[PDB]
Amino acid sequence: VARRKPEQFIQTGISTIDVMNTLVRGQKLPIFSGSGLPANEIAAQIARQATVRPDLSGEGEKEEPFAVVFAAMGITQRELSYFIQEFERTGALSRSVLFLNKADDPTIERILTP
Amino acid sequence: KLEAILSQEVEAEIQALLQEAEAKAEAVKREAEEKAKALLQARERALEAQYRAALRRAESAG
Repeated sequence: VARRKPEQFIQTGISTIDVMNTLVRGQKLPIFSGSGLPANEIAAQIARQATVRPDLSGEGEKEEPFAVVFAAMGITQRELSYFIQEFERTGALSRSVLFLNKADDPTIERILTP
Repeated sequence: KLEAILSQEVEAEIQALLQEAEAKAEAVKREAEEKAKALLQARERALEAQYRAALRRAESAG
């Protein structure tokens, strides 16, 4: 009863998933991926692309900051380093925190991570 | 005379040709200027991208 309706939106730097289908305020949108396909890359790809644009509504990105809080688990040795690569590329790691429990870090720690 | 007919027949083709060929030498001069123009516009766009990105990188580092 302390929860209100969506009334704002975010922009992930893409076309089809922000024009044709607006990713709104506090939306829970799952991305069903396959197997034999790299989930992980197509993820972080959209990391740097995503910088919000509520410009057109009359609000800044100072009243909508770009904070990436990431919690994976059971990720490969390449992929876990390929993640940090994207971030360290261009400035976006002094406004975000990573957490990512390696596939060689115990199954007990998996759960609490989030 | 038949010959007074014929001289009007060359002077007729040889003006159409030379207007067609100054309507290609105009068209090319336009499309090339608008080309040259757009290839420096695109040059403008690139420079911004590469400077906006760069300043952010060097800020985050510091």
